[PDB]
Formats: sequence, structure tokens, C-alpha cells
Amino acid sequence: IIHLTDDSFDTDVLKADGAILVDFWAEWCGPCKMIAPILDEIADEYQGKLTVAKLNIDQNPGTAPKYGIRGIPTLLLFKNGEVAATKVGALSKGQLKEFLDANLAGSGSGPSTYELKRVSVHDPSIVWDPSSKTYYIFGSHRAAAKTTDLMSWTAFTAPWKTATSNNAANNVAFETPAVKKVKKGGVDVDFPAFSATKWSAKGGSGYSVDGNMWAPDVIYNKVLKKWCMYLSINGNAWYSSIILLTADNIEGPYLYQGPVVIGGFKNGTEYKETDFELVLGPQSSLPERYATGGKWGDRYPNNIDPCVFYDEEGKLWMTYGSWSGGIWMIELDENTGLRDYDVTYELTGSGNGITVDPYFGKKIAGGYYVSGEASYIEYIGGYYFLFVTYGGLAAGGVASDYNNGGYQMRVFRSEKPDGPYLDARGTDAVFASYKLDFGPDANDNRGVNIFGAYGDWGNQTKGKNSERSQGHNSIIAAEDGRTYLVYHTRFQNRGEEHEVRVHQVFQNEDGWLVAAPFEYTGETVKSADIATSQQVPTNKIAGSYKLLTHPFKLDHRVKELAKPVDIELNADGTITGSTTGTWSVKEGTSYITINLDKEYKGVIVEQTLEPTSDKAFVFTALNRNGVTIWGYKPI
Ligand code: NA
Repeated sequence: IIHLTDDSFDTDVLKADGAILVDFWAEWCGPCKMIAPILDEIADEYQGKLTVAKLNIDQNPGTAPKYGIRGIPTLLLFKNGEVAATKVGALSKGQLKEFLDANLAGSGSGPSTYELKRVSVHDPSIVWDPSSKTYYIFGSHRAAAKTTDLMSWTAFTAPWKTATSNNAANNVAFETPAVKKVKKGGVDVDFPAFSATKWSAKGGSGYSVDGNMWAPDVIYNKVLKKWCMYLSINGNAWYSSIILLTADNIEGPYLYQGPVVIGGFKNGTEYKETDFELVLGPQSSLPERYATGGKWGDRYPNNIDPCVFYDEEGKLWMTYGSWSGGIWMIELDENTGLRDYDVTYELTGSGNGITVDPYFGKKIAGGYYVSGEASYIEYIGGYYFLFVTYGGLAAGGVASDYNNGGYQMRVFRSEKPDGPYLDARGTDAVFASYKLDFGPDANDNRGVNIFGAYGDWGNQTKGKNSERSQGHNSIIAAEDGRTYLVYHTRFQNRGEEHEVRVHQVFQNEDGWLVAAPFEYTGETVKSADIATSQQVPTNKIAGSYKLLTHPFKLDHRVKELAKPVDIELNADGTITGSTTGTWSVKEGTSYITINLDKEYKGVIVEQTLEPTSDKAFVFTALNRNGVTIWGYKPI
């Protein structure tokens, strides 16, 4: 223990390397004497990471009044000659250890006051239940989970209901629509008795629905006062449909109302089993544009992966689709949740160039069998943002199969809910011909590459736990004033294991989305704080950062990961180290600009480095070419 004086304080404490714990004490103080032997022991047990010093305030009247010291003993933890934390009084050994563990870096997950309890929900769609203040996700294969803090999730299953059971089997749950009539013109018209599983079975032999219940989206219908589940029932050869099920309670049971949109009717008069004629009027034969044979997917969608949402004017819409003819959008009826049969879509384009189809609606992304699925739209800060996941869902690592792996999320935006959706350099999410749009041989990069596969990053995403094939996301601008991006991820060396992740999301000064570089660990910052406050004081920015760039064209065939490089942000606004450039901020806001080979615009905020309690200043920024960068410095 270093027994200080007031002259010796400037060198010994303000010019210190490593954390210094100062004990301000005096002679007429019983509690100062209680803590003295505890400080002895702490000096031994903490040798590696801390120096313990004492200032007797009776000899040394100078030092204490500068630090506002009142009650004694007072314990001050200095970090390079500023006050990191303070405690007053005769702490026990246990309390001192807890105090030090929480304020020294490198203590691990012990001192953390949150818990990440993982769940595996493939294709998670997030929704808020205001009645229980609980967030729910629903995924493929009837996976579902709930949380109140977005960190600890609990898995459950929602039952199906039929006319005669409150817990029905999959093979009976989608056979008979509860709805018998819909409105069109607005009189009642017969609605087909559509069996979703009989329809998907047309694509193959020995069909079973058990592995074909995919990618639900769940939303509260304001007029019905029902929770609505939009579920894909998948079949081969494009015999797939999206169906609506409803429940009084978000946990179920859910009762099949009927189909919303049905695909694959390329053969003969099989359209007569669908709602095709409800949409188009009676048809004596199949219009020739649909008689595509096995070329269906150059033109028309695979009917899976729904996203249903109310736009800012309260209109209800659905987007859907996966690879094949792309991502399409139709209007839904606000008072039933089924298709709005009064909306007319005028045929626009011809052949594989069709961009508006009387049945499938309006094309908003993809086309020509380019990759892209799991469409999702959310209105955030003045724009509708569309997410599309490109590439394959698996982990990757198969040097000879380009479609194994590569999952990566792309973002576009629009002023209108139905588009056109453009990226940060004005390119449409819709493709005008076939391009290879992902991976190391891509001949097209469009969309903002929000982030891709990465490792060697922080305390969690490293080693076998490096994250990759992240995608099939949902996103919510939540009632708490924060935006959360929710997705599933695979890993660098865990087979095909997957888990749910949640990251907070901000907008940069041009209104584009930038993701927080670490999982949401209860940060208090709100979306609206970015434009109106400065989260990180400018004189605290300079220091050594790890810089991660998320580039297009990673080679998922050999499980490539982005990994960070070392850089230094200097106080004069220069960047040195692995590359050179400049940085600057906008006083009074949380915006930052980083100029490397090009200009990145983003935000700088504090983050917690899961699963620890250690904090970091971290930036996240974007260039118009859709490349993002992330950076962090421990505080
Ligand atoms: Na989705």
C-alpha cells in the first residue's frame, strides 16, 4: 500500500498507469480503522490489476476538497487520473470485491446484471403484446419464445384449434377454412374450401406438412381484436400458400381462417381450386402467362415468408416471396385480415418482365430467380425500410456448393409502403435480369449490407462462436422508443446450430439504418436521442479502436469471416494505424463521420460487451456503396 501525501498525489495518482484505489481517512474515525485491514488484504489479492493508496486527510488538507470528499473513509477509484467510481464507508471485504469486480475490466460475466438465455427459433418474427408488456417471436416449425427484456427468452408452443379440438394435429389444422364467404363489390361471394396441405401435396409424392410450416408473421388486427398468424405452408414445384390463422390470445390456440395467397397453379384447371377467380373473375382457361411449366420461378413467386404490417395511414399490406420471381406485395382487408378482393392490379410488363400481375400483385424486389427471401418492412424515422435476406440459410463451408450458406441481410428504403425500394445509391431492389447477387462470384451488389459474417469481435463473437449466415430478420420500432433488429444466426464451428440475436438500430444523419455492433444488453439510449444529444463527449473519443468492415462478396464456401484491424483515432481528427483517414463529429448530436478510402456516416454510442459488464464507445457507419463499418474502444 502506497501511503501518499498531497504533493505526491499528482504523480502517484493522476500520473498512474493502471487503476488506483484511494482511501481518504483520518485519525478520529472508527470506520477508517475497521477498513484498514480489509484494504491490506485487497492489496494482496488484487496485485495484478490495481494499486491501493491512502491519504491521511489530517496531514493533507489539500487533496480531498477537490474531489468533494465528505464522509470518511471515502474510497476513490482513479482511472489514469480521473474518478471512475466512488464509495463511502467501512465496506466489508465482500462489498469491496463486488465493487472492484464491477469497475475493473477483465472480470468476466460474474458482475454483469443481465442474463442472455438463448433460444433457437428459426426465422424469428417479433411482436409486442401490450396486455402483458411482453415481446414474442414466432418462427418456423412452430417454434415460439417470449421475453420481457430481449435478453432472456423462454420457448413455448402455441396450440392449433379446429372445430372439434383445442390442441389439433398439424395434419388436420389447415384443411377447412373457418371463413365461407368474403366481400367483393361489397356483396358476399363464396370463398374456396381450400385445404393448404392437399394443395402443397400436389408438388410431390408422400407429402407431410410437419417440416413445411415456415416463417409465420404474427400481428394484432385492430378491427377484429384478434392476434393473426400468417403462416407459409410450403410444397415443392411452387405449390405453396400463405394462410391466416387467428386467436383471442397471442399464445393460441390459433384457428385456420383461410388462404391469403396461393401459388403454383401452372397446370390445367387447378386454378379452380384456388381464389384465382375471386381475384380475376370467372376464367374459362388458365391465362397463358401462368402456363410456365418448370420455368415458373423466372416469373412468379414461391408463396412463402409473409410480412404483414399496417402502413402509416392504417392500411394493411402483405409482402411475400422467396427467390424465384421475387418479392411481391398485395393489399389486405383491414376488417378480415384476408386479401382485399376489391383491389385491382393492372398487368404491367410481359413474360419474365412482368412487374405487376393481376393475381400476385406488385413486385417490390428480386425477379429472374435471383436470391432474396424473408422480406420485411417497418416504418422507422420517416421512411419505410425493406429488408431482404440474400444467399443460402446453411452455415456454409462446402467448397463445391455455392448455395450452401451465404445468408446476409440487405436493406432498402422508400417514402411509400409499396415502393419503389431503393438502396443508398438509388438502385432498385427489383432486378431487370438474372444476376448472381451474393457471395464471392457476385456480379451485383445492391442494398445496404447491414452486417455480414464476422469474428474476433468483442467477448462473444469469437472462435467457434463467430457469427455467420445471419438473416431472416424482423425489426420493430418499439413502444419504448428503441428499434430492435431480431434475426437468427449460425456460427463458425457449431454445425448447423442457430440462435436468436437482437441488436439495437439507429439512423445516421442521412436517415439510413446503422446496427449497434453488439447485442442489446439494456442500454438506455433511445432512437430520438441520436439527433438531439451527444452520447459520447468529443474529448473522450480519441484512442485505440478495433475497426471491422463488412464487405460484399465474402466466400461462405470456405466460411470466410470479416475480422477487425487496429486503428487509432487521434484527438486532432486523424486516423492512423492499419489505415489512414480522418474522423469528425457533429457537436450536440451523436453523429460521426469516418473518412477512410471513402466517407462513412454513422453514430457513436456506449455499448456493453456481452456477456461481461465491460463498456465501450462504439461507432457504426455506412457508405452509399452499401458497405458498413463498426469500431470499438474499451472505455
Ligand atoms: Na419474415
